[PDB]
This record gives sequence, C-alpha cells and structure tokens, in this order.
Amino acid sequence: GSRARVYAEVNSLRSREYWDYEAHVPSWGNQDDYQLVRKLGRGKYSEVFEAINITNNERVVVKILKPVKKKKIKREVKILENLRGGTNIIKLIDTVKDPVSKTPALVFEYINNTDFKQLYQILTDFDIRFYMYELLKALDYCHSKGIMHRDVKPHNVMIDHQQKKLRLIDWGLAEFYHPAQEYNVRVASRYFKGPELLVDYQMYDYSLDMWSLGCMLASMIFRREPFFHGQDNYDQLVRIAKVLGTEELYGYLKKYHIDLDPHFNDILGQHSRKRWENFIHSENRHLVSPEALDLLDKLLRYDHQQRLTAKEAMEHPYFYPVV
Amino acid sequence: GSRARVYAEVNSLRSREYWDYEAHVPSWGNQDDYQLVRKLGRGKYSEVFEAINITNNERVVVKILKPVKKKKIKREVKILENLRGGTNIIKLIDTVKDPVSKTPALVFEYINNTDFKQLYQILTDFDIRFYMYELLKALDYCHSKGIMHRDVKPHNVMIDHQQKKLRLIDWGLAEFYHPAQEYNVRVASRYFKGPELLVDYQMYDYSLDMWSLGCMLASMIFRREPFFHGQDNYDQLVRIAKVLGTEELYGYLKKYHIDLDPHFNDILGQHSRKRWENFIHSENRHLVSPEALDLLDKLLRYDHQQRLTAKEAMEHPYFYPVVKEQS
Ligand SMILES: Nc1nc2c(ncn2[C@@H]2O[C@H](COP(=O)(O)OP(=O)(O)NP(=O)(O)O)[C@@H](O)[C@H]2O)c(=O)[nH]1
Ligand SMILES: [Mg+2]
Ligand SMILES: [Mg+2]
Ligand SMILES: [Mg+2]
Repeated sequence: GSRARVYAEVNSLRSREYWDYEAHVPSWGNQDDYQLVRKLGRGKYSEVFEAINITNNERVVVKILKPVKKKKIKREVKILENLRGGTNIIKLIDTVKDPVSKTPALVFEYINNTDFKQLYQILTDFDIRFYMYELLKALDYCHSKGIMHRDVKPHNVMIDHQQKKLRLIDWGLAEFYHPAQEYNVRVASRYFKGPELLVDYQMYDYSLDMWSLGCMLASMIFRREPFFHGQDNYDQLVRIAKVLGTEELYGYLKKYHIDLDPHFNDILGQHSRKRWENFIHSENRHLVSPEALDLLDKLLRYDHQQRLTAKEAMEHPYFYPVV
Repeated sequence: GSRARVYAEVNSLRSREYWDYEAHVPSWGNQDDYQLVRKLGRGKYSEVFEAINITNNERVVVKILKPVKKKKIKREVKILENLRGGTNIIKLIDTVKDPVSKTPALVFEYINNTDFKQLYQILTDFDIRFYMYELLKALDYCHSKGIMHRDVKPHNVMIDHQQKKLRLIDWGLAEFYHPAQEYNVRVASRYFKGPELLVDYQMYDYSLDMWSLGCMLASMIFRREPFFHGQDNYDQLVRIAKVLGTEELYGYLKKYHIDLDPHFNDILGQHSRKRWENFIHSENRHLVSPEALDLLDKLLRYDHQQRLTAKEAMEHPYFYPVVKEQS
C-alpha cells in the first residue's frame, strides 16, 4: 500500500459533511439571470461562455455541464464550495439551471486568460517562476483541504498576463483524498498522467498533481509542449521511461508490488536515465537554470511518495526570486 | 470528400481485369460432383448445403446462387478468386452448374462451425482475443487486395472451436474500393451498419468493415448481443448516439457536410459520450480488460477516417497474448 506524506488524515479530522459530497444538495437557480455573450472555450464536459449577470451587470463565466450523473455534479460543486476563497482557486458564484431544458450550469468568476500556446512563447525565466509559484499556492491549498485536482494541465490554468493573475480551474475530476482508498486511474489528460495511472496503481494521492505540475514546468522551460507526447496510454509510459530510465521504472514497480502488463516488456525496451541538461538547446537556454533542473528532477520521479509536496516545491531555490 | 488512409490506390495499380468484374467470365462445371448431405442455411441469393465432393471424398459447402442479375454473380466470384489463399478467407473450391437448368453455385471449403450463440457463451478472454485477431487477418488481407467486405457480422464468421479455425464468409455484398467512388449505403446488416451508412454518406471505404468488427468485439466482451440493437435504421443511429454521444455525432456530420433526415430531430435527443467502463457488470467482467476497452474505443468512432485500420488494430496490446503464442 501507500499513503500521502502530507495532509493524509485531514478529511477524517473534519466533519463528515465536509467530504460526504453525495449528501450535498445544491440549490439550483434560474439561468435566465445570465446573458451568454461569448463562447470562451469548451471541454470534454462543458461549453463555456462569458456571461453578464443581468441583475447586477457583473461579468462571469457560465459552464454548461454536458449530461452527466448527479453524483459527479455534487462532487464538483461541494469541492468548489470547500475551496472557495483559497489562493488562486477559481471562485464558484452560483449553480443554475435553464428553466426550460433544466440543464445544470456552474457560474464562476471571470478571468481574462491568454491562451497558453501564445502566452508560453513570450514568458521569461522570471515569468515561469512567478506563475509556477502561483499554481503551487493553489495546489498546496487544495491538498491541505483534502482534495486532489487530478487534471492539472495548461488548459486548466487560467493566466491574465497583464494583471499577473492565475486561477486553477476545472475541478470536475477532483476527488477527496482518504488514506488506503483506491481511485480510478482514468483521470488526467494523457500527456499529464503520472506513471501510477499508466501502470494501474490505484492507491495514489495528492502527489499525482505534482507529476502533472512537473510536466508543465518541463514544457515551459524546455519549450517542448507537451513534454511527454505519448501516442496512446501505453506509449505514454514509454516516453517517460526513455527519460527517467527503465531500471528505475522496475524499481518503482517492485517497491509497490505492481505487476506490469506483459505487453509492456517489448515496447519499453531498455533505457538509461537521461540527464535533464540533455534537453537544453539554443531555443530554450534562456529559460533553463541549474535550479530549474534540480526542481524538475525532484518532481518527475516514478515513486509518487518521493516527489516533492506542493509546500516543499514552494521552498525550492528556483522560487527565491518570487518569494 | 474522403479517402481511405491505407490501400487507397491499390486497385488502380493492378490489371483492369482484377477489378473489372463485369468482364469476368467464369468456368461453370457440373454440380453432379457434389453430394448434398445437409442444408446448413440460406441467405437472399443462396441455398447452402454441407456436401462431399465425390471425386476425392472431401467435405465442402455448396452454395446455390439464386437467380440474381448476372453482374452481381460475377462480382462475388471475381472477389472470391482474387482472395484465394488469403489468410482466414473462405476458399472458393469451384464454380458449378447443372447441364440443363443453368443454376450457378459456389463450392467452398468446409468449416465445422459452432453457432455464435452457443460459442460466445463459453469463450474466454483469450478466445475472444484469438478469434478477433484471426478475423483482423482476413480483413487486412481483403483490404490490401482492394476489397471491402461490407457485411461483417457473427453470422458470416465461421469458427471451428475444436481445431481453432476461423473463416470470413459470404462475399456477396463485397465491393472493390476506388477512391472518390460513391457507394450504396444499403449494405451490411442493421446492427452492424456504420454511422456513415445510417446518415447516407456514400464516399466510405474499408473503415466500414472496422466499425462492424468493433460491433462484434463489443458484443463478445460485454455480452450485450447485438451491442447496438436498433428496431430500424433510424433507431439504429439513436442506439449508437446513446453511447458515443450526440455532440460527437454533430461534429462528424459537420466535418463531412452531412445533413440529417428531418425524422432524426425528434428521436436523437441529447446524450453525453459514455465511458466504456459503464458497460461492465458482474456477468462480463471476466471478459473486459483495460486493453479491450482501449481498442474498442478506437474502433467505434463516428469518423470513419479516425477508426483504426485492420493492421493498426492488429498491433494493439489487446492482442499481445495472441501474437506471441503464434510465433
Ligand atoms: N477567458 C477565460 N476562459 C475560461 C475561463 N474558464 C474556463 N475557460 C475556458 O473554457 C475551457 C473549459 O473550462 P473547463 O472548466 O476546463 O471545462 P471542462 O469540460 O471540465 N474541460 P476538461 O476537458 O479539461 O475537463 C477552459 O479550458 C478555458 O479555455 C475563464 O474564466 N476566462
Ligand atoms: Mg478543463
Ligand atoms: Mg474538467
Ligand atoms: Mg450471410
């Protein structure tokens, strides 16, 4: 088995109503209070609009939830309510339904995001440190609140680059951490899935988010986006092993008594561990530093229990200029 | 427009007589060489008998072609001849007739089939992997020979479960693929019709057969047979949309400039894309694996161009247990 090194017991120390989301009962308002002005984006679970609340003329975001089970809606809503006011966590403002279709929708505060494909190519070293530190504040907060995000990726991190403002959004895959609990491995986007998910290890914890955050750090400093570009869920593990090494993979499997599906033995091959300096070239040298590589090496580890916690990462020398 | 991602130009690179089935000229022998031991079944243009060839004692199957337009007889014969020797394709032994009645018939190798209704209730995980891989060999072969089967379904897959033998049979609807050609959407059997057929998209290709093979895989691992059980061609699409989702369907229609029959507006509704894990329960858990669902997800897709090819499917980890034992 395995347990989180930090915040393991926090949910058991809280009232049951805090984490018993199935018992939560949203109050569904009328979406006709909201004028849908502009399509801001979309995801696997919703279409997202810039909206105006017609009663107070406040600009907001309305995420219309594609059909889905009520237990999943209760989970996302309760998590958002528990995290309301947390540093750099998107604020849930309202839960509404269209009066005719009855389709549910979540109303959030509005952030003027710059699309990451365009933003990431103009970031400086200092900018990357700044935004990674802001994202870490959000993750340490939710982890301290007993919640794993489970879908950390650039599309779920909103950044207003002119106001230096960041919000971690899209808590639809988030889940409460309880020690010993076995979780669904079908979470996160392929490129950001931790090795624990790709080898079907279900007793994971907040450290899954730190893998995803290291994936983002690597893409930002090295400019290879996504950094681990698997062609499918099996090749995803291969892409990781070609960097971290195969002997190190087997050591992790052995430690947690994980049986790797036999099909993997051929496609994995044998790969030495690579020095992170190997990914530096003329197009990214001005974003890479020894301190960035040290932090990266301590996040992208097979063993989830040895990865830095969010708070440990925040104390790393890479962030001294932004503390 | 649309084109097959593989084997698109193959027929143009062959002699015209390869695909110009209209000009094919069969050689019709005497059916008196074959004794008829038992009628096994019958289709729309057929009457099928387990038989023995008197000149060599070999057991065979005699399919008496009912009177159809001669052009469609030449198509099936010419396709069967081109696929002779192909892996897991039923072998055409001869083309025979009666001296005075002129009724044509085809002679095939015999297969001691177990009806899929009994068989599928006793297959193991490895057995499904094994038989689906053998069928993929037949589909990759025929696709590589420029041919779409267009009627893949359990009834046209013969499995000898004792000698572990599989043959893809009934080629009367198969056609030759030529890029840009628009084909009749009235092919396949309702439960195995790809979305392209149900929405009248005629510029389809070999990927049609891959939809049909995903339908078979789904029914074998989940034990919901047929997996998509429509009561007619309209409801067939509704059954698919209840699984793959409606916004996914409209994106596909929008990509290929497909406009729906107005009747669909009242029956399709709104459905989210379902996770394949939703279909697992205690009666099929022993046949489902993460690898099985990964492969299924990549076969049952609206966009025919995005489905895996036969060769791609053969490389999937779901078949790793099958590829290594055959080595
Ligand atoms: N400009 C702006 N865009 C937003 C805001 N919130 C969400 N979006 C856009 O709409 C996208 C979808 O929002 P999200 O909460 O992730 O919905 P989802 O269906 O859960 N997406 P996923 O597939 O990742 O699960 C986001 O990636 C983003 O581009 C916002 O506050 N401001
Ligand atoms: Mg998202
Ligand atoms: Mg989401
Ligand atoms: Mg038939």
